[PDB]
Amino acid sequence: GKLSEQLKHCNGILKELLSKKHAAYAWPFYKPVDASALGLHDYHDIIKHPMDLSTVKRKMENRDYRDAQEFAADVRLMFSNCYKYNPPDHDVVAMARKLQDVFEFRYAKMPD
Ligand SMILES: CCNC(=O)c1cc(-c2cn(C)nn2)nc([C@@H](C)c2ccccc2)c1
Repeated sequence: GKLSEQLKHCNGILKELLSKKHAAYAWPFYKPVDASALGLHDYHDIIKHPMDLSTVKRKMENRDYRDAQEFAADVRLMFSNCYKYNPPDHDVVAMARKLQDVFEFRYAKMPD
């Protein structure tokens, strides 16, 4: 039941990250980065493993994640992609930092 319990905590975090409470800074992470639409023609040369909250949601719904660690690896991959691609002074990086702070502090309260 630990794995079930821990994955329910993960699902709770995911719902929070997608909630109106965090929408002001979470919105760039809702859907896959559309590189063409944003004119980011080097995005897929720099980012080899794209990740976003809609993909995390699909994987949770599909029971793709077997444990909390696998879930956290995708959420952190999403933030890492943002920190790798973008100049550190871009607004999206500040938004990533703020959403990661929400993630890390609640992920840390994982039930044992
Ligand atoms: C190298 C310069 N970067 C961009 O032009 C850029 C990158 C991203 C982005 C999204 N993710 C998940 N990673 N990167 N998003 C925007 C847009 C949507 C935007 C504009 C204003 C504030 C917040 C985001 C612009």
